[PDB]
Amino acid sequence: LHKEPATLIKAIDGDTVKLMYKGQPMTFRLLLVDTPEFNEKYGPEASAFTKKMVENAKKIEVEFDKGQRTDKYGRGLAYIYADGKMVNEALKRQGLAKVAYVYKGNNTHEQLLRKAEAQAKKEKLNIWS
Ligand SMILES: Cc1cn([C@H]2C[C@@H](OP(=O)(O)O)[C@H](COP(=O)(O)O)O2)c(=O)[nH]c1=O
Ligand SMILES: [Ca+2]
Repeated sequence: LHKEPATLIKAIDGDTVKLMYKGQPMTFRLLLVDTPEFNEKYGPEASAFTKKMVENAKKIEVEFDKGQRTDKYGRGLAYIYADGKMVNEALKRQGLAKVAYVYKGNNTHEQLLRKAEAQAKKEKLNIWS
């Protein structure tokens, strides 16, 4: 697994972000993550979290896993890093996402993100409160 560069076009919600990738606008869905919808409990906190993290980054990198790169809606499937920090993980860590949509072949960071989740779940952060 390697990082590829991209530039923010637009924050969307807690687990989607519109990015410029290899010259094309592409909506990315975050691997292994499920944030609440913007109108559920902690949805706006999730959107705000991802938004701030992508908006402040000097460098946004896209990292595909070893499986499918595009979902059935045409969304890129990737781990996204904001100045070297993984948005996917930080959401788990902050208690603003649950680990979800784990398909074998696209799961390199499962343990890591479940670790973050475990610690968020320990502290009773946000959705675990
Ligand atoms: C995260 C992820 C989502 N998806 C698809 C499955 C969709 O299920 P449905 O067929 O039930 O819509 C899901 C919805 O994600 P959202 O959480 O963005 O709504 O997006 C994948 O196919 N692979 C993935 O890795
Ligand atoms: Ca969601």
